Amino acid sequence: KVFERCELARTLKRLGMDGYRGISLANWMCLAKWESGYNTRATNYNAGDRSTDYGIFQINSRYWCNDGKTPGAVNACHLSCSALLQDNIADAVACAKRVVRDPQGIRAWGAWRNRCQNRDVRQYVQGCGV
Repeated sequence: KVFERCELARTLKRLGMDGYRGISLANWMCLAKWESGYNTRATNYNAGDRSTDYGIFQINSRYWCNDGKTPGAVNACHLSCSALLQDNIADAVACAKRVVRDPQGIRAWGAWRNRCQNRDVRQYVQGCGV
C-alpha cells in the first residue's frame, strides 16, 4: 500500500503515534516519507551486512524482525518481517514503538537524523486534521 499523506497521518494518530515517547506525528510522517515514500511494501537489502529493511518505516532484520535469512539477527519486535509488509500498519507501528523505547529514540533511523532532525516538519501534517 502506498499511503497518501493525510490518510497516513490519521492512521498513525489513530494508532497512538502522536507524542509516543515524546515523538510528534510530524516526525513519524517525515520518517515514513524519507524511508519509503509511505510504501508498506518497500524493501531494501543491505549487501554490506546481509540484513534487509522492511515496510513503511524500513525496519531492519538484524535487530527488530525475523526473516530467517539474516546472520546472527535477533527479533526485538517479536514479529515476522512479513508482518511489516502488510497494508495494515498496526504491526509496523507496534514495532516502530518498540524501536523508540530504546535509548536513541527516533534517532535509531539514520534517515530521520539526516532529513527530519532540527528541521521544520510541520508541512507533513498540515491540513490533515491531526
